[PDB]
Amino acid sequence: MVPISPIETVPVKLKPGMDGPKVKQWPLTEEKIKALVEICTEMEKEGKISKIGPENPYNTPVFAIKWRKLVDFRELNKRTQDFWEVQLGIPHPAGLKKKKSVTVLDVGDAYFSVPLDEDFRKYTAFTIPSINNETPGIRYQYNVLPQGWKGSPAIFQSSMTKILEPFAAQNPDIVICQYMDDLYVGSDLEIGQHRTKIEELRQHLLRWGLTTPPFLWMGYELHPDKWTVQPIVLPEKDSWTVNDIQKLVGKLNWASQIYPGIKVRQLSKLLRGTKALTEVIPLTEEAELELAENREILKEPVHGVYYDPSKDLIAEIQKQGQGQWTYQIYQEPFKNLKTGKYARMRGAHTNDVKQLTEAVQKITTESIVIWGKTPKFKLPIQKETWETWWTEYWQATWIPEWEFVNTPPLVKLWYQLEKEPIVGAETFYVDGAANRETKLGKAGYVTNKGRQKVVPLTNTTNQKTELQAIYLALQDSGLEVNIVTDSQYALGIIQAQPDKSESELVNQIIEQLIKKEKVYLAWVPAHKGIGGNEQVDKLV
Amino acid sequence: IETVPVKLKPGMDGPKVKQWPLTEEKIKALVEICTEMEKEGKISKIGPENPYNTPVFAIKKKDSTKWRKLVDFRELNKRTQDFWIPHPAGLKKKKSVTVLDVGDAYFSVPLDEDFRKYTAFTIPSINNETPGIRYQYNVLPQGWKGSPAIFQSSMTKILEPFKKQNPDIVIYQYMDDLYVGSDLEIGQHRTKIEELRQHLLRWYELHPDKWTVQPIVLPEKDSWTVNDIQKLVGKLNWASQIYPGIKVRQLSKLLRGTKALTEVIPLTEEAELELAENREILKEPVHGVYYDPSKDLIAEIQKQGQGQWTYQIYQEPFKNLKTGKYARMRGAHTNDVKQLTEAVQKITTESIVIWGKTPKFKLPIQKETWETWWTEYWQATWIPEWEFVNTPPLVKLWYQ
Ligand SMILES: Cc1cc(/C=C/C#N)cc(C)c1Nc1nc(Nc2ccc(C#N)cc2)nc(OCCCN2CCOCC2)n1
Repeated sequence: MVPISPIETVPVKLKPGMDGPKVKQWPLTEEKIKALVEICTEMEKEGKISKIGPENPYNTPVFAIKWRKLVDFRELNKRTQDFWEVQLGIPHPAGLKKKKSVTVLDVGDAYFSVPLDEDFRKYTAFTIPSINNETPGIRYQYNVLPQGWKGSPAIFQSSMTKILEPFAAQNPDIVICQYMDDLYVGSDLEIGQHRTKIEELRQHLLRWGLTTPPFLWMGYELHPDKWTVQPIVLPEKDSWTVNDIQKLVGKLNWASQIYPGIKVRQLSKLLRGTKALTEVIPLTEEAELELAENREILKEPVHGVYYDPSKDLIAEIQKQGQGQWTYQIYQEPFKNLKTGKYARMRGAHTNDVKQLTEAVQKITTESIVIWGKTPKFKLPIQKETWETWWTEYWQATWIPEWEFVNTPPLVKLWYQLEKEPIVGAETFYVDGAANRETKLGKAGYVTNKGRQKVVPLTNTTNQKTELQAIYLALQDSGLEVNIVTDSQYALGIIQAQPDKSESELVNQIIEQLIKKEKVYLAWVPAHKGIGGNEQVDKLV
Repeated sequence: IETVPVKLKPGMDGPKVKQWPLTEEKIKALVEICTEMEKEGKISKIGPENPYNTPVFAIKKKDSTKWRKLVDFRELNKRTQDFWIPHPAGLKKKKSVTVLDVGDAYFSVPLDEDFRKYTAFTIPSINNETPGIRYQYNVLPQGWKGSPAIFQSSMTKILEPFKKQNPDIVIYQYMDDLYVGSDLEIGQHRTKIEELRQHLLRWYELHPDKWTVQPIVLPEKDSWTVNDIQKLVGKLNWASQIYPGIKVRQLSKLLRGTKALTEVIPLTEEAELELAENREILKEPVHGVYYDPSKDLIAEIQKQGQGQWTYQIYQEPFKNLKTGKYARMRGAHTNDVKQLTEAVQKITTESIVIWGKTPKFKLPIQKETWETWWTEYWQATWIPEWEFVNTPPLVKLWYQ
């Protein structure tokens, strides 16, 4: 007998202050019991488990579903410690490299052949209820990694990696993976030299006592030359439940990584502050067209390629509209590695530049995760536009190496506040006050040319009138205009430079600013008796 | 030669912090480095029985093309008992202060076996392929708050001759950094440091005297516009939140009526007196400004553009312990974030020299933007805390 190398056990402990499990043994039918006895007999024959005595006060329930043995460690896992992640997060196909051949091997012969730490086997004690409860049920414990235990997958894949590690660094012309009962190896070598190295692998696993396309993997389809997603099934129904929306949304986002032009806003707008599983929710005309467009997008299949490190990596972003963006990543024209989208963050005000920046930062993060590098960017924004923006932007902001692509709609700046007060431009001192309890108030302005206006307002607030007065100052003024205000709120909004807003009031201000040529916007502290800035006209 | 007993704080488990993604070159540099560090017994591969993790990346320092291994021990540090040097208040008063990397010396001291599980970190793989190479520290880990406190004993024994040889040179230790101050001349200073480098082998140059606490100033013009005075009053009103008897009524009186912004308003004698009285007040320091080492130091940075940046350090609003201004050009004219990062380093370094601890920053930058790039320009061995401010502060134009 060729000596099998003993796999060093990983020491396992329970959580501090917690005793082992001690649950009641579930009453079984004589049929189920007769089945488990044979299984646990041949399992004990295979060296998996072993018989124990009354010295083990720990009990773990056991079921039988039809044939197949089921052990419920639901309480031991609540008492077992934590392990390292290993490896919460699957590889993305777009990062893998094209391989000329991929071989499949069985690891169901090897799973159960991974020993368990000795001083922990006493927590895996389970009882097999004898017939009619007329005997102390057969007591047994595990000697290997149980299926369903908290720490089994972590120790399994850990010990597995430790084994393959030498036969991998010595064969750079080979690639391995673990999913899930099987093991997958690939190489670009000759079909002869490949089949050879597979035998070198089987003999390497044989040492530790292991003699054992297209592929469906984690929702993907993996072909030797390309990849895609397993066909997305969108449930068609006149009645749309809340749970069916999240199913629809989730499957759409999944598809958006390779299917370009996927939109998901109108369906996500209908999940705001609602926690239910049953409600036939209607849809707008913007949502019906959206879903009809997605069905038109998913009508023809598209494939992503693999990554070749020898070539540049490029990301291209286009503005879809309504706070939605889409990106495609590639190395050669029209041959995407992957695609994706970005939805604007839930805010009140925003602009295109800030959104484009966010998308880039997302892509950048996503890129480094997959290929371990930052891609070159093709952006729908003129260099000048970016040049003006970041130099003047009150915040710190940055975009990696990039070049402009002339694919409309182009991201631009719609207005720019002056740095210095404008000479020859009329000066509009504005204020806006509102009575807190009666919800009544006024808003208006006075100018250096005698021009005045106060407009009476019902159902409004201070923050709303101070905006309003600026809207009036913008409205009734020349292409150039200075505006003094005392509203740290109103200034704070415009010094954030939005091109779209929730508040229609702000949007109208924005529209006004756009039509202007030069706008200077000064600020003063209120109630300090600053002349021009009149509170006595609006407070009334 | 013997591990000092180290434990965590009451009711706190070890650090379980997610490793963020690293680029290909940084992964290689960490692989190369750790491969050797393993051989030297500094680190040892761990199994899956170790759940904890502390983030780890790699940087490049000045005049060095070799990568350094940076471990963000921020979460592990705040989960250590500490409490094992009263800050040398003479360091901020020396003509020249030199910063040395005494991190290599920590690796000659073994770590308490029971604690090594908390110094777990992970070299990540590209595209989640192979599981991340894991390590734990056997020696004293660089960046750990407990590293200098433990080595504080050994370090005092090392620098015993040099200090008593010249008790005019001040020496301080914070994290992996050793700070050396001297009122000597630079040419003799560098050699005195060169002497201290060979003295350490057998076992960046600041100028704190070229810095004070920046005052608040008002313009001196001969003719004032409405807009000039409106700004002036705005600043004075804000300055009133700090200084006591700041009056603005006589200057506001000039603004009465509704003149054009660019129209020149002549100063009155009543107002000229008021402005003059306001200056005198601003000349005096801030009243009752002390430093309580129990509280947090807060840093606020304002982007002024054209490479200029302003900052303030304080603990209570309108009670600055220090205010400064930067404008350096370290080949970063095209990059705002690199400038911000170099500025954060600078401020933190200065903060270490004065108080012996880093401050908590409030950065004028989107979280998402900062978090993606800051490691790409970081060259310090320590790492402060930071928030993100999203509302454009009006105070920007009051500090310029
Ligand atoms: C073999 C394998 C099978 C499956 C599932 C099958 C089922 N069922 C899943 C994975 C994840 C892998 N693993 C793998 N596969 C490839 N290529 C590849 C080509 C064609 C096909 C097909 N058809 C499938 C895969 N490439 C790599 O990595 C190469 C880059 C390595 N470096 C290391 C250093 O850092 C940089 C990256 N790993």
